[PDB]
Amino acid sequence: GKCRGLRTARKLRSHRRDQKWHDKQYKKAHLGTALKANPFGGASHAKGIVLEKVGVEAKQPNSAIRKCVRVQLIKNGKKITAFVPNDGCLNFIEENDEVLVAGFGRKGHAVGDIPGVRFKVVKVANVSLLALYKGKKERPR
Amino acid sequence: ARGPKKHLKRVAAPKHWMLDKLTGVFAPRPSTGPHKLRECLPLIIFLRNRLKYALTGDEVKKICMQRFIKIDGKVRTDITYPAGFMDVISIDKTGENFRLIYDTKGRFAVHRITPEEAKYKLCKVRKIFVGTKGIPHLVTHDARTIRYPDPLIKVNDTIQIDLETGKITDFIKFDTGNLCMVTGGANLGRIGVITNRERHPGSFDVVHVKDANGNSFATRLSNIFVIGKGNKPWISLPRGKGIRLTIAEERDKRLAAKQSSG
Amino acid sequence: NDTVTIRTRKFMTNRLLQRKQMVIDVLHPGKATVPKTEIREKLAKMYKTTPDVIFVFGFRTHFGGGKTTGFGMIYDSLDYAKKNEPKHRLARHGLYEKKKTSRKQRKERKNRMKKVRGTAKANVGAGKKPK
Amino acid sequence: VHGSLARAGKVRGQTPKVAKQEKKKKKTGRAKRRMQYNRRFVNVVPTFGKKKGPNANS
Amino acid sequence: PVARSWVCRKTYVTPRRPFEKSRLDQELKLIGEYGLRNKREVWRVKFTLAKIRKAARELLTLDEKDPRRLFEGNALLRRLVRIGVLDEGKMKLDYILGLKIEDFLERRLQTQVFKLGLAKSIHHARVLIRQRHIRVRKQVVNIPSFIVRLDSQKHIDFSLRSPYGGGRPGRVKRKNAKKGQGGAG
RNA sequence: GGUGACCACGGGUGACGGGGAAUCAGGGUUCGAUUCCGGAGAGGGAGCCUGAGAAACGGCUACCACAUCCAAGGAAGGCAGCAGGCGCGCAAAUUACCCACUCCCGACCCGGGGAGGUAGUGACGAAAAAUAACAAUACAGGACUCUUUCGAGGCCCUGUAAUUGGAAUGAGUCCACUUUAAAUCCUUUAACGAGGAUCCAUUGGAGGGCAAGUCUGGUGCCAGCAGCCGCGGUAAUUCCAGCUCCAA
Ligand SMILES: [Mg+2]
Ligand SMILES: [Mg+2]
Ligand SMILES: [Mg+2]
Ligand SMILES: [Mg+2]
Ligand SMILES: [Mg+2]
Ligand SMILES: [Mg+2]
Ligand SMILES: [Mg+2]
Ligand SMILES: [Mg+2]
Repeated sequence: GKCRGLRTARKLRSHRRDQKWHDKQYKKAHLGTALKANPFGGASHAKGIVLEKVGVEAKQPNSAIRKCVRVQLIKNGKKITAFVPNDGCLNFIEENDEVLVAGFGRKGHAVGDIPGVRFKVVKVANVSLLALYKGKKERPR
Repeated sequence: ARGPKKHLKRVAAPKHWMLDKLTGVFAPRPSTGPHKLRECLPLIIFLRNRLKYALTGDEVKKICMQRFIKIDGKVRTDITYPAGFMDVISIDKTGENFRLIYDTKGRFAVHRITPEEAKYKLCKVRKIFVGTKGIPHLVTHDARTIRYPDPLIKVNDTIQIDLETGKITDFIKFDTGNLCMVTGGANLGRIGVITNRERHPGSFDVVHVKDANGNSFATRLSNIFVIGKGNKPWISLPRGKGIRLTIAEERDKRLAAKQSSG
Repeated sequence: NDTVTIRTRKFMTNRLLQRKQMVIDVLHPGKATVPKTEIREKLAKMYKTTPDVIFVFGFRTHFGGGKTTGFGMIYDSLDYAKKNEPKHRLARHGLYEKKKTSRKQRKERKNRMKKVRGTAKANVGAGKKPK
Repeated sequence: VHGSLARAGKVRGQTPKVAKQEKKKKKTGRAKRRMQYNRRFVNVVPTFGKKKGPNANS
Repeated sequence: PVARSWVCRKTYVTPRRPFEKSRLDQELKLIGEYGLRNKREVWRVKFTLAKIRKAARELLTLDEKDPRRLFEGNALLRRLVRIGVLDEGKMKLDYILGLKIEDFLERRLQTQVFKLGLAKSIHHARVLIRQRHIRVRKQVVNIPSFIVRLDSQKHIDFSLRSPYGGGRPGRVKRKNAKKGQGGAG
C-alpha cells in the first residue's frame, strides 16, 4: 500500500511529480517536444501560401476524395496539408493564396476518414471561406 | 527607485482617509512633518472631504492661502500638512476649533472644542535624553522637542503643552489605573483604563486595557496614549466616549434612531 | 414659470471663501430642464440678491424628468466672485475672457525658445516667421 | 496526383436552384417565446398518437 | 494609471447539460407564466436564489449563537421579508432553504402591475412598463425586472404624463384627431 | 575548512515576485506580461559628473551593433514615454482636445504637466434592455354550460385571415435646455416618426450522444457530411436544396 506517516509529505510529493510523467497529457504539455514538433508552434491559427491542390483518398470503409491543399506556412516555412471543408470551395482556392489555417478539431490529431490531415482552411485571399461558400461576398477579381 | 517618492496612489492611501476610488488616480501625499503619513490627516482632505468647505484642491488652496487655518496655533499654508493625532485646527474666522481625535471605528472625527479648551494640547513623550551642557531634552510623538522638563517625566508619559509658549503645564505618569487611548491597530480609537503592562525584553511590551463596559483588550505599548488621570479624561471626548460596540449593537442603535425619527 | 419651483437643501455658509453653498433641486413637472439663467434669477428672488453674482452648475435631471438637482453658490459681494472662483464659471457669465491660442502651438513656441539662446529679440521673435 | 479533382463541387453545381418563397416575418424575442409556450402548454390535448413531435410529418 | 473600476460579475449561470426535455419544459413554463424575454431571465433569478441558498447554507453550518451567524442571518432574513418573498412570521434561516424561484419571479414589477390590474396580460404589462407608463412612488420606472418592496407595493400607479393618468394623448391619437378634424371644416 | 540523497552543485524555464484570476462538494489544478506594492531596464555592455538622493540614459564618456546630415573638413543619435509608422506575426486603437477634476513640480494662490482627465476606434468582456400589445368577428379546445351526443352562448384559452382597427410607444430626423475647460453621449422637453408596424434577428442544427422531419426534389460509395459511432453504390429522417421544426 501507500505510506501514511505524519512526515511522509516529501515522499508523497516526490512520488506524485515522478509519476505525473507517465500520462500522455502531462508529458505532452510539459516536455516541449510536442510544441517543437507542432507546425503551428502553439498557435490556434496560422497563415500560409497554397503550393498545390491535391486529393486524398478517404479511409478504408469509406470511398471518396477529400480535397486538400499543400500549404507553406509564412512563419517557420513548414509544409502542411489542409482540408478545404465544403462542397465546392476547392474551386475558390487557387495557386499561391494567403490562406488562414486552423486545427481540425482534436488537438493535432487526424479526423474522420482523412488520413494524416490535421488542419483545415478558414480563409483564402483574406476573404472568409464560409462567406465565399454562402455567396455573401465574391472573390476579389 | 533612485530617490524619495513624491506621489501617492488613491488606492494606496490610508483607509481612514475615506478616499473613494473614482474621483482621482492619486491621493494628497502628505508633506513631511510632525506625524507619519500613515497616521496623519492632510489639511486638504480635512477641509474638502470632512467639513465640505471646499469643492476641489484649488478651492482648499485658496482657503489655506488666505491664512485662516492655525494648526497648533501656527498659520500653515501647506495644503498637505500632516495634522496628526491630538492637534488643534482653529479657524478663527468662523470661530471654530477642532481637536483631531480618532472615533470609535479607528478614524479621525470632526471634534468641535471650545476656545478655552483649544489653547492646550496633550502630548506623549517618546524619548528623553540629556544634550550638551547637561540640559534635559524631551521629544514628543510630534517632532516637538522641549528643554528643561520636570525630571519626574519618564518615557511614554503624557505632558500638557501650552500653546503660544511651547511650555509644560502639567503631566501624567504612565501607570496602572490611568485612562488612555489606543492609537493604532485593530483597537485603534478605543478609550480605556490601563490594567496591566507585561514586559518582553528585546520585544514589544503588551498592555491590557479595560474600557467602561468592562471589555478587556490588549495592545502594544507604543500604541498607548494616556489622556487622563484615573477615570476622568483631561480633554473632551468624542461622541461615543471611545466605547467600541460590535455590529449588532450599532445595528439596533440605527434601528432605534430611525424608529424614533419616523 | 407657471409651475417651476426651486428648493434648497444641504445649505451652508462659509466665510472662508465668503459665500454660501447649497444643492438646489428644481421641480419642472412637464417642461424641459430649466436653464441656468432662469435658475439664477429665481434663486436671486429667493435670497434677495442681484442675479449676476450667483453661480449654478452640475445640473443632473432625474430619469423621467421632473426633478433636477444642481449645485448653487451665492456670494455676499460681486468682488469675491473674481477672487475665488474657477475661470470657466466666470467665462460662462462673461466676466472672464480666455481668448487664447492652441496648446499645441504654445508647446511649439516654447520649444523654439529652447532652441534660441539668450538674445531677447530672437527669443521673443522666434514665433513670428513660423506663424 | 490521381487527377480526380475535376469532380469538385459536382453535386452543388448540379442541384437545381429553387429560390426561397416569401413568407410572413417571424416574431422574435418575448413574443416568440409566448407563441412557443402557447404551442405546447396551452393547446395541450391528449391523443392516441403518443404525443407527436412538433415537426411530425403525419 | 487610469481611474476606472472594472469591477463586474455575471448575473446568471448557464445549465450544466443542455437539451433536457424536463428542464426545457419547466423553464418554458416559467417564461410563459411570467412573460420573460428569454432563458437568461429565469437563469439570473435562479442564480440569485442559488447565491442566497449558498449563503444560508454557510450560516447553517455555522454554529448557532455565533455572532456572525446571528448578524448575517438576521440581515438576510430581513432583506428577504423586505422584498416580500418571505413571510413576516417565518424569520428562520431554515425556511430560506424552502424558497423557490416562483416567489422571486412574482415580485417583479412586470408581474406586479398585471396582478394589481393595471394591465390586461403579462406581456401587455411588460410592454406597458417599457413604454414608460408606470411609476412607483414619484419615480417612473421602465425596467420590467424591477424587484418591488413591501412598502412600495401599494404605491405602484400610472405616470402622470402617460395617456392613462394625466392628459397629453399619444401621437397616434393626436394625428387621428387632426385628420378627423381636417376631413370636416 | 564550508555545502551535499532532509537533493548540494549543474542544467532548463514559453520564470519578474506578491496582493490576486479562472475552475468551484471537500481536497485540489492551472493562470498571474497587465493599472496596487516591491525589483530590474532604458539598443548591449562598461565608466563617471553634479547632486541629499543616479552608476540617471527625454545627463555625459568609450567600445560593440544599427543608423541621420555633409560643401567629405566635420557634426549629430537612442519612442520597453503619448500619438503615429515599418517589421513580426493568428493577434491589439487617434501623429485628437484640455490642465476643468486627482495630484505633482517650481522662487510659487497666478506658470507647467501626452502624469492624468476628455472625446475617437473598440461585439475582449460585464449589466440592463426593443423587434410588439389590445379589442370584436369568424372555425377549433376546455371541468365548458343549457335537453340526457345532435343545436346554441349566461363563460375561459389558443391558433389561423381579414376594410380588421384605433389605441401605445421608442429606433431614427431634430428646436431648445442640460452636461462639459469647450464639447460629445446619457437624462429632460417642443415638432415629425409604425400595419408586409418591408423600421424584415441571427448563428448553428433536425440518426444517436443531444432538443428537433420515417416531408418533397436532385446526386448515386460521387459530390460531400461526419468532434465519436457512422451516412452516401437509385423512395438518403445524416450530402446538395425548398418547406417545416429545434436550441440560444
Ligand atoms: Mg523572462
Ligand atoms: Mg506580476
Ligand atoms: Mg510596477
Ligand atoms: Mg540638491
Ligand atoms: Mg536605472
Ligand atoms: Mg545608463
Ligand atoms: Mg430588426
Ligand atoms: Mg436538411
